Amino acid sequence: PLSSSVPSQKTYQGSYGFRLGFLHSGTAKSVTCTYSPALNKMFCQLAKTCPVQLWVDSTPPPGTRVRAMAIYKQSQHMTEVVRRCPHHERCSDSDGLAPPQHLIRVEGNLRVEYLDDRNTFRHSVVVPYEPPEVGSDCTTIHYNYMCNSSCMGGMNRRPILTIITLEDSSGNLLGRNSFEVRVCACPGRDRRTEEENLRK
Amino acid sequence: PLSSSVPSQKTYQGSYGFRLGFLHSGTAKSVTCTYSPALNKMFCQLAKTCPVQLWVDSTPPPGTRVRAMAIYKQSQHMTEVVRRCPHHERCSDSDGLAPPQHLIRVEGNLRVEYLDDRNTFRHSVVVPYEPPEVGSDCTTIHYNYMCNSSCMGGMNRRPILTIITLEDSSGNLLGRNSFEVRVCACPGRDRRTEEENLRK
Amino acid sequence: PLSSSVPSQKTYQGSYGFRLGFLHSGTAKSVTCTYSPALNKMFCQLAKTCPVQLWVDSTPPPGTRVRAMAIYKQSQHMTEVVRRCPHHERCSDSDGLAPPQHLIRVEGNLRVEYLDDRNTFRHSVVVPYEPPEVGSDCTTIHYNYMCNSSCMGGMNRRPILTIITLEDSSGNLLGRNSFEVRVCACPGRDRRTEEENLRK
Amino acid sequence: PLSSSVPSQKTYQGSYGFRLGFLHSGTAKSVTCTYSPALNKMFCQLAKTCPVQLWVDSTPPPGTRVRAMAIYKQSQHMTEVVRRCPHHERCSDSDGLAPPQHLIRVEGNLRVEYLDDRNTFRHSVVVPYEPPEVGSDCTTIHYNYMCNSSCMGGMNRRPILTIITLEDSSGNLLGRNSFEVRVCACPGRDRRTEEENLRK
DNA sequence: GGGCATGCCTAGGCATGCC
DNA sequence: GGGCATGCCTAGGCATGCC
Ligand SMILES: [Zn+2]
Ligand SMILES: [Zn+2]
Ligand SMILES: [Zn+2]
Ligand SMILES: [Zn+2]
Repeated sequence: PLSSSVPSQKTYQGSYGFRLGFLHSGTAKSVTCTYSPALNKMFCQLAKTCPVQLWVDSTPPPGTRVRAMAIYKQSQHMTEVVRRCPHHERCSDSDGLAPPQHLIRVEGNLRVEYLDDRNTFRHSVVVPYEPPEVGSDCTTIHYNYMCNSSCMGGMNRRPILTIITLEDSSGNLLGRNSFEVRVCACPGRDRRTEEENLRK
Repeated sequence: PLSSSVPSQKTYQGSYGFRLGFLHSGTAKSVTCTYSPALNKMFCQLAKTCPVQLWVDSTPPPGTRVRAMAIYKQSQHMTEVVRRCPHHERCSDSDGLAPPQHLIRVEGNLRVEYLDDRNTFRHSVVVPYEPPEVGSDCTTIHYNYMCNSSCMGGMNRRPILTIITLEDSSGNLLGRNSFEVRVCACPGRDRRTEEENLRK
Repeated sequence: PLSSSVPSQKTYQGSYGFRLGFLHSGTAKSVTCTYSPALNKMFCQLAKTCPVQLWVDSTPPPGTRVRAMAIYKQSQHMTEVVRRCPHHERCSDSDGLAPPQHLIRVEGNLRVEYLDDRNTFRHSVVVPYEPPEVGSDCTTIHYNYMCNSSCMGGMNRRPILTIITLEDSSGNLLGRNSFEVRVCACPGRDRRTEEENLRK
Repeated sequence: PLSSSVPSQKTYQGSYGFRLGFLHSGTAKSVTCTYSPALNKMFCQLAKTCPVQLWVDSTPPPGTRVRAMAIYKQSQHMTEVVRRCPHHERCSDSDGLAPPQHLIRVEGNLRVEYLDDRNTFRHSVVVPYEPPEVGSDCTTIHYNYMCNSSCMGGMNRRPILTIITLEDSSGNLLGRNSFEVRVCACPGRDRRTEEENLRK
C-alpha cells in the first residue's frame, strides 16, 4: 500500500560527523556485494552479507541506535512502501527474528528490532549503535536484502535507496546518510554496465 | 500442495474418434500462440488466446463436456498441483468468472465452470461440448494460460502438459488427448530453439 | 548403533520377473544423477532426484509395496545401521513426511511410509506399487539421498548398497534387486574415475 | 546461536607486560602445530598439543587466571558463538573434564575450568596463572582444538581468533592478546600456502 | 523485433581431508 | 609425504523476460 509520507533522504552528518564507508570489492561477475563510488550504489546478491561501515568523528551517547529503511528512488514511487514480493514473503526463509515481509534484515545481531510503523506503514530495522574498540576506526553493520530489485509484485525493477539514520534512545535524529541499492544475480556485471552507461 | 493421484495422460480417441487440431501459426516475433507438430507442444504468451480445435468422427451426445487440466510433465513433479504463482494469484486480473489461482481459463464462454477437486485437489476448467459450426469440421475452444512457465513460486520453469478430456454427464471418460505447453514471452523464438535442439 | 541382522542382498526376480532400470544420463562432471552399468552403481548429488525404474514381466497384485533400504557394502560395516549424520539430521530440511534421520526419501508420493524397524533397527521407505499406464512399460520411483557418502559421523566415506524389495501387503518377499550408491558433489567426475580405475 | 556481544580483541599488555610467545616449529607438512609470525596465526591439527607461552615483565598476584576464548574473525560472523560441530560434539572424545561442545581445551591441568557464560553464551577455558618454573622465563599452556576449521555445521571454513586474557580473581581484565588459528590436516602445507599468498 | 536485462545452472579448478 | 579423494565456489554462458 501507500505511505502518508516520505522519509527525508538528505545527507546530515550531524554533531557526531556521521558518515558511511564501504569495502573495496571489485566487479567480478558474481561478487556477492560491491559498492560503486561513482554511483553511490551498492550492488549485491539476495540474502548475501552486505557490510556497511559507520564512521563518526566522535562517539554518540549510549542508547544511540542505527536504523535502516528502503524507499523507491523514483519520485512517483516514493510513497509506495518497499516490501518483499508475494513469493519471497511466503517462502520459508525467516531467520527467526525478521518478519517475512521485511526487505532489509540485519544479520548476526540478537538485539535487532523490526518496526512496522503504525503511522507511516514503513518497515525498518534497527540495532543499538556500538562504538569501535579505541584501536579500530569504524563500526560495521551487516545487512541482507531479501528480494531482487527485479522481483515481480515487489520492487518490480524499480531502484531503491537505503536510508541509514543514527538516532538517540527516543528515536530523535542524530545523523543520516543513504545509498542506492540494486539487488541482483550478477552484481559485478551489473555494476560495470551502469558505470559504462555513465559515459553514454 | 500435493495431489493423492496423477491424472492419466494416455491418448484415447474413444468411440467418437476424438482428436485435437491446432492453427498453422509460424515462428515469428510478435506471435502470441504457435504449435509445434514436431514436439506436440504449444508455445504461447501469458493471457493470450490459445485456440485448440476439437475434432470428432461422430457427434457425442448432448450434455457432453470438454475439460482441460494441467499437470507437470516431469515424473517427479507429477503429484504437485499446477497452479498460479503467488504474484499472479494476487494481481487483479480475474475475468469475473475464473478463480484467481487457476492457471487455465476459457475465454468467451458464459457456461464455463471451474472445478477445484475435493479429492485430488486438481484445478480444471470445463465447458459444454458444442458440435462444429456450419462450414467447420472442428469445434474451437479458446484457452488462456495465466502464468509463464518461468513464474517463480509457480511452474518455476517446469514444463507442463495440458490434458483435454471429452466427458459425459457423470464425468465418465469419452476421450482424451494432450499436448505440452510452454508459456513464455517469445513463443516463436523459443519454439525454434527447442526444434533446433532436437537435432542436438 | 548396530543391527541384530543383515538384510539379504541376493538378486531375486521372483514370480513377477522384477528388474530395475536406470536412465542413460552421461558423465558430465556434476550431473545430478548418473548410473554406471559397469559398476551397477548410482552416482548422485545430495537431495537430488534419483529415478529408479521398476520393471516386471507380469503385474503383481494390488496391495503390493516397494521398499528401499540402505546397508553398508563392506562386510565389516554391514551390521551398522545406515543413517544420516549428526549435522544433516539436525538441519531443517524435512519435507514434512520423512523423519530427519532417514537417509533415503521418496519424493512426490503422499502414500510414502517411513519405517524404523523395532527388531532390526533398520530404516526403510515404502510406497505402494503402481503398474505402468496401460501403454507404458515400467514404473519409476524417485528417491532422494540426504547425506553425502563422505559425511563424517554418518556414512563417513563407506560405500552403501540400496536394496529394493517388491513385497506383498504383509511384507512378504516377492522380489529383490540392489545397486551400489555414491552420494557426492560431482557424480560425473566420480563415475568416470571409478570406471577408469576398473582398468587398474 | 548468537551472542548478545562481541569480546574485545584489542591487544593490551597491561601493568604486567603480558605478551604471548610461540615455538619455532617449521613447516614440514606433517607438523602438528606451527606458528606464523608473518600472519600472527597458529596452524595446528585437531586434538594435538598447541603450546602457547605467557610472558610477563612482572608477576601478577596469586589468584590471577588465564582464559582462552575463540571468536570468528570475519565481522559478519563475530556474534556467532564458536562451538564444535554436531559430529565432534557427539563423538566420544571427552577427556572427563571438558564439555563435549567446547572447541578449546587445556591439556594436563587438573585445575582447568570450563565456562558457558549465561549472559553472552560464549564458551571459554580458564586455568590459574602460575609464574614460570624456576629457571624458565615463561609459562606455557597447552591447548587442544577439537574441530577442524573446515568442520561442516561448526566453524565451516571460517577463520577464528583465539583471545587469551589475563584476569584477576573477579574476572577483571589484566591483559589481553590474540592470534588467528587454522585447525587443519596439514599445518605445514597450509601455512606455506597462506604465507605465499601474502605476496599475491 | 532486435537488443538488451537479468536470473539460473554448471564445469572448472581450488580448498582441504586422508593414508 | 606425495598423491589422491572429495566438497565448494563462481565466471561463463545460456534461459528467458522486457519493450
Ligand atoms: Zn522477491
Ligand atoms: Zn505467475
Ligand atoms: Zn550428512
Ligand atoms: Zn568438527
